[PDB]
Amino acid sequence: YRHWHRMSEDDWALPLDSMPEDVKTLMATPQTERGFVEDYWYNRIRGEATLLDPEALPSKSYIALARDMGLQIVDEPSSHMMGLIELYEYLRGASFVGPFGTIENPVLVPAVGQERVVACTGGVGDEEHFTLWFRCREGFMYRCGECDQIFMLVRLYYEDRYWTQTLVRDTFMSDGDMFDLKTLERVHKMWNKDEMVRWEVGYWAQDYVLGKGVLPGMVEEHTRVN
Amino acid sequence: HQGTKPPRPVSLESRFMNQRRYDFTWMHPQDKFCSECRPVELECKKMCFDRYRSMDYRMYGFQRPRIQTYYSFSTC
Amino acid sequence: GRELPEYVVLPHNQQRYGRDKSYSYFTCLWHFPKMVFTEKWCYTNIMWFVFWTGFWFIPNYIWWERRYAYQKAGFHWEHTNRKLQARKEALGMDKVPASGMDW
Amino acid sequence: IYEGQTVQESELIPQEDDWVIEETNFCLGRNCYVRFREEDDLARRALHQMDSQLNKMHTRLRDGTVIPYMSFHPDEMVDRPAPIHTFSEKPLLKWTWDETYEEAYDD
Amino acid sequence: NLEDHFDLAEYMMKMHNPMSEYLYWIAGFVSGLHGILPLLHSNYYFSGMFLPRDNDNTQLCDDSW
Amino acid sequence: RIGGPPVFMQFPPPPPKEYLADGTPKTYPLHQPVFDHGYTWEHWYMTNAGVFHTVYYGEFAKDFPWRWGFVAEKPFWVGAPILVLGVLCLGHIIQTMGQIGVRPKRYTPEWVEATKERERAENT
Amino acid sequence: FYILVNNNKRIGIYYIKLSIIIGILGIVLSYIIRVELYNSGNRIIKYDNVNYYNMVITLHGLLMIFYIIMPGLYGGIPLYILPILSVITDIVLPRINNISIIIVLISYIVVINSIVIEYNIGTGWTLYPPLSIIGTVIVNMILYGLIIIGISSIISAINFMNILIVIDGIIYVYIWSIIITSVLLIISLPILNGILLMILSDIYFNSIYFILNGDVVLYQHLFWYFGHPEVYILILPAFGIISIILSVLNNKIIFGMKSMILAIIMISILGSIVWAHHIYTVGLELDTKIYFNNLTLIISIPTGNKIYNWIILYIGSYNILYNGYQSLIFSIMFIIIFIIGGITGIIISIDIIDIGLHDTYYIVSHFHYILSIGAVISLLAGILLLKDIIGYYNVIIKINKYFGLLLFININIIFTPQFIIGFNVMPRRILEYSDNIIVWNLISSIGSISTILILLSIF
Amino acid sequence: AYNGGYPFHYVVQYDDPNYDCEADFEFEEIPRDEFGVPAHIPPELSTQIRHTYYVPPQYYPFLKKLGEDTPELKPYTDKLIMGDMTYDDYEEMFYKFAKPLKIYRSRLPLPYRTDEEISQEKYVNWCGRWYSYRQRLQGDYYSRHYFRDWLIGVMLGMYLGNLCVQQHRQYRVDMKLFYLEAPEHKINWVKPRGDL
Ligand SMILES: CCCCCCCCCCCCCCCCCC(=O)OC[C@H](COP(=O)([O-])OCC(O)COP(=O)([O-])OC[C@@H](COC(=O)CCCCCCCCCCCCCCCCC)OC(=O)CCCCCCCCCCCCCCCCC)OC(=O)CCCCCCCCCCCCCCCCC
Ligand code: HEA
Ligand code: HEA
Ligand SMILES: [O-][O-]
Ligand SMILES: [Cu+2]
Ligand SMILES: [K+]
Ligand SMILES: [Zn+2]
Repeated sequence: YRHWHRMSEDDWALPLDSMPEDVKTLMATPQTERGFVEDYWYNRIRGEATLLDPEALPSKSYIALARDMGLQIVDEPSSHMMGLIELYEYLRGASFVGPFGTIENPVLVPAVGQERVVACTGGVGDEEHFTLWFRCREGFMYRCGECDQIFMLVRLYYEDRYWTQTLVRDTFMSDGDMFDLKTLERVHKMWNKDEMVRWEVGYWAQDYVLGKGVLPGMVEEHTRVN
Repeated sequence: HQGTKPPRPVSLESRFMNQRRYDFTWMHPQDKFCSECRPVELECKKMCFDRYRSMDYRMYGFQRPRIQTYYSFSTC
Repeated sequence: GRELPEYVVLPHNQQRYGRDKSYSYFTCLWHFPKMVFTEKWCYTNIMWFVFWTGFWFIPNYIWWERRYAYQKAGFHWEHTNRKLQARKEALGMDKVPASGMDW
Repeated sequence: IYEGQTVQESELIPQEDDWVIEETNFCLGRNCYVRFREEDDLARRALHQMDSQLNKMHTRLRDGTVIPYMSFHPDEMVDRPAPIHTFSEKPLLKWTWDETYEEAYDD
Repeated sequence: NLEDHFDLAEYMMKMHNPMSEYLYWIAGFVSGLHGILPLLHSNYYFSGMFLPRDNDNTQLCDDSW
Repeated sequence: RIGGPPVFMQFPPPPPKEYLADGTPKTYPLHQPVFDHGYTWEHWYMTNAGVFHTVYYGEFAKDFPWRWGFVAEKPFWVGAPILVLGVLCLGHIIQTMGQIGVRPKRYTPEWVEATKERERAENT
Repeated sequence: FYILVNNNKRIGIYYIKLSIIIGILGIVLSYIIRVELYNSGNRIIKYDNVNYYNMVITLHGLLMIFYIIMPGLYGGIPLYILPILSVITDIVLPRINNISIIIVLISYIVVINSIVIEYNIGTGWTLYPPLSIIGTVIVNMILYGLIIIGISSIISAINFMNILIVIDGIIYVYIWSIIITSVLLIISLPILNGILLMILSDIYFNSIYFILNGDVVLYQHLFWYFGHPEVYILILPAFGIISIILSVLNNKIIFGMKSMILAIIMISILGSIVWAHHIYTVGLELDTKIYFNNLTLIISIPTGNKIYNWIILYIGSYNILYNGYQSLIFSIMFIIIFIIGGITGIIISIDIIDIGLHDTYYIVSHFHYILSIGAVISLLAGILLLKDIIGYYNVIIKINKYFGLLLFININIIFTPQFIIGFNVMPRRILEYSDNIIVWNLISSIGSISTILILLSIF
Repeated sequence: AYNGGYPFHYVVQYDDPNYDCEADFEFEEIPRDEFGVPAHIPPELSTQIRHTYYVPPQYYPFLKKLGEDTPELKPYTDKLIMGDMTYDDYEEMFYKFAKPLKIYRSRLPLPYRTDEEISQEKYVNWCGRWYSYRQRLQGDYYSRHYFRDWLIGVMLGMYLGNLCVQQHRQYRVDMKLFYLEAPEHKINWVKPRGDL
């Protein structure tokens, strides 16, 4: 959005030193129990394990492929929530302009709390009036006293929580078959051999499953000076 | 050029020249050194420092000939 | 995560606080001095402020008084000059070496 | 200059011959200084003050919609007295235009 | 917290200690004294009286008092 | 922005209520006095409650000290005129206390005549 | 905390609180002046202590202008509502806002301390040289206060200008009023600082700008190049308040919003180019005098448009609404009072009329009707409108018809007679006067004591 | 078209596996870009050279499956298989298949209103139109009344002003007769007082 500042380096990828060292437990943790860093590396390890196995991709369904990469198959419930989330974020630093509100289609006023201050400017052209500010509280269909424009408050609330991308992913995504560490090892040997590492994440991940320091050059990789 | 700046005529004290309402002390509010001399009037201060030295009070400057010091820019 | 009860019964049975009593226009004239001289928190804060303000006023006062007396006696060079005339009188010499220098 | 919303004669035609202008009182009620209970502590007096806000009041019309307390300026939209942090969620000034895009509709 | 919602919550909820008000009025009273006390001091310094007697700088009748 | 200052947070529940040992609810200081006097008038005023609403604001005599209850009970045009004159009279009285018996010589009849002579000579 | 707070609304309260405190000293000085002027003779100041009177009038003017009305109308109400009107969480520069109020207090302490410790002499609030530069150290202290005050004013102006970058709603007329005052400060203050530094140079650095062959009239140009913009920096915030009160209380949308805004912009530009109407009697060139007189009379046009737009706001309002609220009465009283002050301003604008009326009490009454009556009442009306939002209590003002009537009557008793003595004529900045001017001076003095008594009834 | 063409974030490669741009202070190593172009080959020249993505051939069957399931995606996948997909081609593919999130109004809970209240919607709209009709007409009526009244003020201010015109008129007549006829005017009357 225009109100956001510049992408960080982390916005693209995370450093491999932030990979959890207990990979064996990481790949067995349920999604609802994974933190932001743990969830990043669960998806990256599992997603790259399937993508770096070309011979199996054509026989893998889009439902299974999306699960491996950690992408959520969309549906009307989740689409509604995500859309209203992105609309809330956009309105943080953007103007609020849209069609005239009526009983059939009230002006939708997203909010996290139970109230949001709103102003009615009336219709277009000569039907526009001076700003009339009012407090839009949930559970009431508001009508402007001047132009009769109907307003309504929409709350991004779900089960004692507000709506977030993390909440939407946890509520609607279902964990599939438990990730098999044999796949990690098999793909690791595929792209990492004879001092050539073409899957750096899988070389670090396999090292942790082995106990940290087992694979060649990994003790030297983990030895820091400050 | 500044190191060998030519002498200029002594200014005649004209109708509106050298007017003073009080002594020059803004540089030394408490010590009040050279109250009669102006802030960067080097020749007045030299003679004033000489009086203080003759009164057993040490002051710094205005004692070495220019041609006997480094960085003077006044040597032939 | 902390667990608290809905209510607590206090050990004492004193109703110390409540609504203000009806006050007149000049009620402050006696209530305010009463607080100053009878409420501990008020007169301990006053004494603390007065004591420490005066405490640090003394050393500054002593330094300035000596300085002020000196400045009235004359300029720095007038003081050194008086000690130079005295040294010239003690020795009976019209011209003596400057301080820190030999003959 | 603003002279109210434009009305077409068709919109002034009643659906019954007995329709008159609804006589709903827009006086919110009788008020005075907010009166706190002595028993209430600082926290509970704060709740009391938050429940006496006129700008949270409205008038419900015959069709169930409510006309809220409205003001020309947003100064009357914060709690009285003003809290330390007022507009946490950015107040939304709604502008109206005739532009539309197809994605919003479904056939 | 509910106590922190309102700025100056104790005063707004009518629980503040009255001493705060007394200090504010005292501060104003001291400010006022800065115009009266130097008047009295300056009058005495240059005349010997804290305040004049109306028209005592002009010629007065014998019975004037 | 994950982990930034939340847009909205719910208030935590208020601290436990305090009772006295006998069960009486503990009362806290309250600066809303019930002034003692014989006045019981109640004045109501229609007030702006935004753009489309009003509120009937009432002022009760017991909410005010005796001096205001007394003054606010009377008709405005009975009190106002008397008060205006009274304040003016008091001001003059205050300003006359410091000049009781002061008799400058320039206001005596002799000096008054001499000024008339000067005006005649100068055609003032 | 108390001093550390950065909350913009708390700081707004501090500005009003400090203005009332410093205001007590201001009013006391005014009472001294009026008491002295009650008759001819010496009343409360000895003939050997006449220098004190000169100091009283000087400090009265300086404090009321820079430490009371300006901190109240440009620092108090603005810091409390402007960020709300702009639908923004808080002021753009939080830390700068805190230091500004602290600076004002520190400069006030310096001034009052200089009363107590330094010899008491005066040179007017306009600090004309050479008199200002041949005085004692109290003049040096006052200069430090003004320069320090200037720092607070400029940084506060920078703070308000930044609202344009963050405003999330519509720039209402009031917001426009503050922004333009901020612009007027950014352009006028740097010139004031320069001339004040030159006063210091002559006082403290043996400079010779204000001795023969140096033009003393130079100071008056640079001073008044800030002076007159200052009088509009003090009135424009009041105009912004009046607009909000009339629209809100009458439930009527502002009429000619863009003309109101463009009238404020116009007043500022014109107010930046008319300063020499304060220098009519010095002996300026005929064409200069005619230019300044012409442009000074033009300022009435934009100022007149605003007045008439206010009148139609009150016209036609519903009768059922109670009209005795103190805020509404004060707002209406402002229109009635400001017209008197402005019209007399146009009279003095004619230079030939000004020859007779310069340095007379007619000028006093003129700027009192606008400031001592109009600006004060506007600040009171604005605070009164925000009583619920601010939350103060323990006063009987909101509905007090006695206070409004007594104030209006008695304030006019003070300054209406000062117009009369302007054609008598009684010079300004004097304490003794001829016996034939006692009547009017006495009437005004009775008015001053009475107004003070009415200030006690609010509590 | 932003930041002068300099990407905010970009990849750099180094030939020496143990090279550190912050610890070492050698002067022989030349950094490369994301495509591998050495830094000594200027951007203007390297950006003209055509770089295409080469995936291992074992991926061709997968890229073929994607094209068949989504025919609109086939031309991009074919370019990738044939090693003809540049970075720009990839970007076009990426943004072509991005879709906006959808909001469904049918899923929004509504403020509670009884069936009796819902049947009165037309009546309330009818009242609102009549209120707007009455408002608009009253504006014309009031504007005419009050602006006409302001004329009474003009006439009252013209009468009161004319009173002072008449006083001024008589004043000037009187002044013209002072030096001509008034006995108050005296000449050869005032004598110098002299120094006291
Ligand atoms: C123009 C006038 C008329 C106007 C009329 C129109 C008005 C319209 C309405 C205007 C409304 C504006 C908006 C109002 C918003 C109010 C918000 C508010 O209340 O905020 C909460 C705020 C604080 O409440 P809080 O949140 O509970 O604060 C808790 C504390 O933070 C923490 O509590 P704490 O107890 O811990 O506090 C610490 C406390 C601790 O205090 C103590 O311990 C005090 C102990 C007792 C001391 C008492 C004083 C003793 C004096 C002795 C003097 C001796 C002289 C001897 C002379 C001998 C001669 C021979 O204090 C200190 O330690 C520091 C105190 C420093 C300040 C006081 C300074 C006094 C003057 C000093 C002068 C020094 C001169 C030196 C010169 C040296 C030269 C060399 O309220 C106040 O501060 C009080 C405000 C009260 C007035 C509000 C407005 C009411 C409406 C207007 C009424 C009319 C007023 C007229 C002006 C005054 C006339 C006099
Ligand atoms: C906020 C305060 C304020 C305000 C608004 C004004 C406004 C004006 N002032 Fe000012 N003035 C002062 C404060 C103020 N003044 C002070 C403090 C001094 C003395 C400083 C000192 O000397 O120490 C001073 C001094 C002063 C003098 C100096 C006289 C002298 O030194 O002898 C003059 C003369 O030009 C002047 C003129 C004006 C004019 C022409 C206006 C105009 O703004 C007035 C405009 C308003 C109207 C004209 C009325 C409303 C308009 C209409 C009703 C439209 C119809 C009217 C007409 C068509 C005319 N002022
Ligand atoms: C805005 C500034 C201001 C204000 C309010 C006043 C108010 C008053 N002034 Fe003013 N006065 C000046 C600014 C002001 N004056 C200036 C600039 C000069 C010229 C200085 C000079 O000559 O060098 C001057 C000169 C001046 C003189 C001339 C003395 C002389 O030079 O010979 C006299 C006495 O005749 C006088 C009297 C009064 C009186 C009786 C009041 C008032 O007391 C009348 C009664 C009104 C009140 C008592 C209410 C005031 C209340 C507040 C100000 C607080 C407001 C705060 C809030 C609302 C939060 N003033
Ligand atoms: O000053 O007008
Ligand atoms: Cu002016
Ligand atoms: K007198
Ligand atoms: Zn509307």
